[PDB]
Amino acid sequence: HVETFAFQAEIAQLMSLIINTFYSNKEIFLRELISNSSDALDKIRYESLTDPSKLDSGKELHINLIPNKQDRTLTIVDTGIGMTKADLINNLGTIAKSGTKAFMEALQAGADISMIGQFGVGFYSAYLVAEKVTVITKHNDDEQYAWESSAGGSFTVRTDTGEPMGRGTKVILHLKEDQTEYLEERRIKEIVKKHSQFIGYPITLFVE
Ligand SMILES: COC(=O)c1c(C)n[nH]c1-c1ccno1
Ligand SMILES: CSc1nc(C)nc(N)n1
Ligand SMILES: [Mg+2]
Repeated sequence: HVETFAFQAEIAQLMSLIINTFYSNKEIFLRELISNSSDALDKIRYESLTDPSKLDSGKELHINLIPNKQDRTLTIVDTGIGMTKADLINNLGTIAKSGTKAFMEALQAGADISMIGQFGVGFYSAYLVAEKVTVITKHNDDEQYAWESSAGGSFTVRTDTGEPMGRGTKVILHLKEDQTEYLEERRIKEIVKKHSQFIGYPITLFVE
């Protein structure tokens, strides 16, 4: 039972700017996602200080980077707070709608694309490198869901029949054919050390 939702107008505009603009410096996509996982780990750590039962779905707080040349994907996996179904459909768009307008208004005035994080929309930097993004995510309060979009103004949501994951977010990045460099162990190490040396959680880079 796959449901299809149109992106709010503003967001669909952002996602295009990212997909079509000439920007050579695409590696920022990673520290954004990694940063995003970190914020998500942060939220659960804190919540669990008052509710130790919130960690009954996973005590380990970590980020994994999992490259896959075969199915041409880079995945960032976190055991963060994860996203309820309302997050995916309603909430995160409402935050991101203001987030975008600010980001966009700052783009003439001469800020660049790498400052996307300060505007609350780093997630979308994933489109600098991916042709389609899939998001597996599990919140304590809701069931497990698959979100997915290849942009073009729309995105789907479905309850997921995959491996259960206790709690977290997987972000599967289905890379564009000219972006397979973000699949290489040495290349990933370089961006992690360069942009994310001071993340507060173990980032394991998997090898093949
Ligand atoms: C996991 O991907 C996301 O976080 C997401 C979705 C599914 N919609 N909007 C957003 C978002 C994140 C940050 N700003 O927006
Ligand atoms: C609320 S959970 C979340 N959110 C984001 C933007 N990212 C991640 N990894 N998790
Ligand atoms: Mg591990």
